[PDB]
Amino acid sequence: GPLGSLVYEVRQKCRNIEDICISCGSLNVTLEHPLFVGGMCQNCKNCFLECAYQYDDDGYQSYCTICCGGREVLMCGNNNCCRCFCVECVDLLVGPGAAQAAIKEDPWNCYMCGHKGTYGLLRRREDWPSRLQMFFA
Amino acid sequence: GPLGSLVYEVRQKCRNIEDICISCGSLNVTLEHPLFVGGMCQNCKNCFLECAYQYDDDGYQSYCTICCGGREVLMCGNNNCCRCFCVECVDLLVGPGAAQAAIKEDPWNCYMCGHKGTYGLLRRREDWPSRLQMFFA
Amino acid sequence: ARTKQTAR
Ligand SMILES: [Zn+2]
Ligand SMILES: [Zn+2]
Ligand SMILES: [Zn+2]
Ligand SMILES: [Zn+2]
Ligand SMILES: [Zn+2]
Ligand SMILES: [Zn+2]
Repeated sequence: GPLGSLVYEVRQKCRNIEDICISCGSLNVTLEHPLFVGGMCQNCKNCFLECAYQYDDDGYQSYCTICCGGREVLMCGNNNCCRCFCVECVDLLVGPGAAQAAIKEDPWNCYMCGHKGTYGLLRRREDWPSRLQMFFA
Repeated sequence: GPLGSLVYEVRQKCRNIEDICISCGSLNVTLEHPLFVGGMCQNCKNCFLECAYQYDDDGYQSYCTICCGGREVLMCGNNNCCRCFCVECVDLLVGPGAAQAAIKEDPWNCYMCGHKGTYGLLRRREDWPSRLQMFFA
Repeated sequence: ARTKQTAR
């Protein structure tokens, strides 16, 4: 849909990922996504605010970090994080099949936890902890 | 996502069913479920469009009509229908025990075929057929 | 209603 279309243009270098919202694909970018390079709309900021650090009874976060939803999810294997990333976002934003490869490794350090910081189009902001404190106004 | 506790809130009348994705529990509702009253996220739409009318070797739809997934499902006995509803969606959206009530019901017309149109929180859209064809293009 | 398990 909307997101999937714009992400293709980013791949074709016809769009800057900063100009799209990476949670819903709206072109109505209000702000810079706090964790990853890319835009965000105000609707997704609200979701992100409501969704943050909610937990399920298994001990991981209820919602995917990127889309505030998620069907199948990857779960981060360290106690300071416990973030989830769904299969669709991983396939969309790292690239097709990256999710399948990630399920094939123990333990799984997530995109906020890995030391690399760049995984396909998924780009961790170097100053994310600070942007994150500001984000929670 | 955490559908169970969201539906709990819908039932308490302190959240609107149309503001959650009834397919996965996502809060990032950008559209409407084409069959039932309730929201839908883009991930779930991409899955529906993908597993659209896939069939198992028993002659029935592979996936649940509501969530496009499911482990154990109920099957409709209405010829031109062949739809499936998983016990998890039924117990959550219709209500605890409704699945076993429906399994005991012999035969069984599914919520897409019934005359009634409303079954607990599961409400069929009057204009589902228009919405459905529109969903697929 | 008859039941089945799916192919997860
Ligand atoms: Zn957005
Ligand atoms: Zn996601
Ligand atoms: Zn992590
Ligand atoms: Zn959904
Ligand atoms: Zn279901
Ligand atoms: Zn039916």
